[PDB]
Amino acid sequence: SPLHFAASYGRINTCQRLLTRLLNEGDLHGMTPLHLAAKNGHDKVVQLLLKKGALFLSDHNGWTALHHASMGGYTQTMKVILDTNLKCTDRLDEDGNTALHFAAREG
Amino acid sequence: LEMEILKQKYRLKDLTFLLEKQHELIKLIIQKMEIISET
Amino acid sequence: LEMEILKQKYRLKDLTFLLEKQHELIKLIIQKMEIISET
Repeated sequence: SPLHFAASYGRINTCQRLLTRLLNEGDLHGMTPLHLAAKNGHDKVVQLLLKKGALFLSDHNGWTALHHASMGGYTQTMKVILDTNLKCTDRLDEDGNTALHFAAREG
Repeated sequence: LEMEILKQKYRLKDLTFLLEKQHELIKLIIQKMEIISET
Repeated sequence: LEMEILKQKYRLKDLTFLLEKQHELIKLIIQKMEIISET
C-alpha cells in the first residue's frame, strides 16, 4: 500500500527508501507500481522502478504501463518506457487496442 | 455574434491553460507533501 | 442570442477571476509548505 501510493503520486524519495514480490505486485485492479507511476505521469519514478528490474506486466484489462502513459499523453514517461524495452509498443489490451490507439483516441 | 463567440473561445483557452498549470502545481504539492499521521 | 452569450461571458469572466485567486493561493501553499521527507 505505501509503495503503491508513493508510485501513484510520484513521491520518489519514498520509493527509493521502500526499495522482488513488492516491485511486481498489483492491487484489486492488477496495477503494479510501474502501472500507477506511468498512469499518473511520473517519469522519474518509472525510470527508477525500471532500473530496479521491474517487468512490463499487464493489469486486469490487459493494459501495459505504456498503455497508461499514452492514455494520459505523458510523453516523458513514454520516452522512458520506450528507451528500455522495445517490445511493449505493440502489446494488445483486452479489446485489441494498443498504446497508439489510446493516444489517438484521447487526442 | 461571431466576435463575442471568438472572444469567449479565447477566454476559455486561457482558462484551460491556467487550470493545467494549477493541476501541475497541485500534483507537485502531493509529490513534496509530508504524510505522517495519515500514512 | 445576444443575451445568453453576454451572460455566459460574464460568468466566464467571474470564473477566470476566481481561478486566478485560486492559483495565487496554491502558489502560496507551495511557498509556505513543509518539505522534509520528499526534499
